[PDB]
Amino acid sequence: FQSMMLDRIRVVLVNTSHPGNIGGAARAMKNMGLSQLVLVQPESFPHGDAVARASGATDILDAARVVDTLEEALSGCSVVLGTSARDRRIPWPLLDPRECATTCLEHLEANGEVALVFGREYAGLTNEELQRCQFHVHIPSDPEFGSLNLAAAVQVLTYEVRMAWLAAQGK
Amino acid sequence: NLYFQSMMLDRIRVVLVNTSHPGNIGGAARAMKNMGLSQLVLVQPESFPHGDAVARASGATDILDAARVVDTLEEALSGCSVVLGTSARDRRIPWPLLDPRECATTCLEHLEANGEVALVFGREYAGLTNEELQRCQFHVHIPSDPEFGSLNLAAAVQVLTYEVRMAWLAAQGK
Repeated sequence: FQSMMLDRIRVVLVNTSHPGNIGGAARAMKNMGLSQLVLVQPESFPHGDAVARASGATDILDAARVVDTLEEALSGCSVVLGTSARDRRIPWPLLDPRECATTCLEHLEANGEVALVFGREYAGLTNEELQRCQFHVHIPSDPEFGSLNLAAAVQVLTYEVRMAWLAAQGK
Repeated sequence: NLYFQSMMLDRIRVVLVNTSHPGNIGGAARAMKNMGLSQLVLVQPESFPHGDAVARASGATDILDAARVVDTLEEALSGCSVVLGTSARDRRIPWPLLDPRECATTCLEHLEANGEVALVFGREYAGLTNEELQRCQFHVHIPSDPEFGSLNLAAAVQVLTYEVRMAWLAAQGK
């Protein structure tokens, strides 16, 4: 039942450009106990580079749901949290990954379904896409430098989820 | 002081031991750069320099250009005051086994003491040898699913460097 809670976190990758990042995201999810991958218009999928980077997490790629729109990806979700490479200081406040993990686990209560949405490598999420997320998540990084790699960003968020999930069990 | 605090991350050395995939070296460089680190050391990398490393090091090729390549872990650790190495879920008594959050706390205690920190990462699946692990004062384990517990090397560097940045930000009240 504790492990099954993590099955209800849907990782949504929006219009991923590099197939290697899809595999890297699948590996990061598998390493943390997550399994539900959804791809919105992936540029190149399936692809040998996604299999290669998955390094054993090919099961996640095999069960991945490929959809045309973010709206279809989010169907049935209780709450949606998004992370994008483009996030200007206008509309909403940003959660850090630790607070994102807390939000995720509380929303998994009572059979809740949580979506963790990741934007395109450079282009992030569009304004329309961002409006579909009730929470916006930002990984604190050096503001002088570049965005985190997509698979690295999935690893950070999922790692925080696991840490919070382990702490609740006294583990 | 404020000057001191702002420059602390230059005193963390990221040591990659015997990396097989050059792409992981570039991915590690990128992960370090986004977290404010800069000092990369490679112990017997299989293929370096290499185009695949450059390809993955977006916005971080300067880290690859300045990387120090050495024949042994002993040479990579020269001048360090503390060494923390990644390890599996089972503690090697009496070496302490820290999670990444405790690793970051230990790093910041040593950086505030004007120490030099090494974060050591093993091979893609073999990890570090018993001899390499004995050169660390601390072992670090990223809690992962025990049925699929080996992270991608660059992903592991990202997790540890992310925790170091969080602790470094907290220390400054930001």
